[PDB]
Amino acid sequence: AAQTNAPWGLARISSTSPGTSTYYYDESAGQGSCVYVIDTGIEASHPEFEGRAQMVKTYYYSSRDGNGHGTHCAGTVGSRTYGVAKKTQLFGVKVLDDNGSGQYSTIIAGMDFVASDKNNRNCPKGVVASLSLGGGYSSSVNSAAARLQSSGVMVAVAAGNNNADARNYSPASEPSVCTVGASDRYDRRSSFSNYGSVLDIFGPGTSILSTWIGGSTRSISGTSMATPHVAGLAAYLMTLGKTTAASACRYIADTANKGDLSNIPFGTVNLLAYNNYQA
Repeated sequence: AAQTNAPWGLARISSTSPGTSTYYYDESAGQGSCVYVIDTGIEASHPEFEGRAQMVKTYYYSSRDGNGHGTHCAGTVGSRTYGVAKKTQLFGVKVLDDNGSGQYSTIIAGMDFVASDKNNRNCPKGVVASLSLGGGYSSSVNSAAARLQSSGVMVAVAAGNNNADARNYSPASEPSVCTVGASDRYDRRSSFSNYGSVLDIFGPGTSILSTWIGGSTRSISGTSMATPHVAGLAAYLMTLGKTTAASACRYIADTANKGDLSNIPFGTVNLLAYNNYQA
């Protein structure tokens, strides 16, 4: 399949080179897989989700995304126009309030929910969790992320938007999960993107167009935007039978675009997510 005039992020993950605008992907498109978007909620009624997104859990008075951040991340995972896995199933776990904030304890409960809720969902191709959140270092948030990874879910978390080493941030510093940094359309590390030895992969992070609340769209930046690229990429790759939940992050790194990014600090992987699709 070929999506012309796609967002630059989608075209980048299917390209050996930057500066293209067509997204190529196997038409399976993550069908039969699931991606949990653990964020502010998803506006599931957005026409871009085609009835494939739904709220499965909230810890607040409403499961509605009064923010837009979670809708934007879910749209990058699997919206028909802005998603990587355009046929995946999107499950919303609202752990962040409408201001984008949330207690670590609520975030931890949401991660343990997904580790159990996947046994209530039909995901024959496997389960992914996209965590476009993060804060200061916490061994309890990291361990919660390690449990979600251990339970059979491919966990992708943002490196952080502090332009520092991601070792001081959770769940970014959890080694067992996929810690995703951010890059821009010119194959530069995003100026805000965290780095370090804990980073596993880079995805498109700067000026990412995706869905927004109110049935709209907008372009925002963040490692919170690159994580749904890798999360949707994982789901796309598990549907194709190319990898599993336990080996997806390692697989994405093995098959990634190597040494194409600039301003990657010494000691950080120079790897860009790449779907390796040959049309």
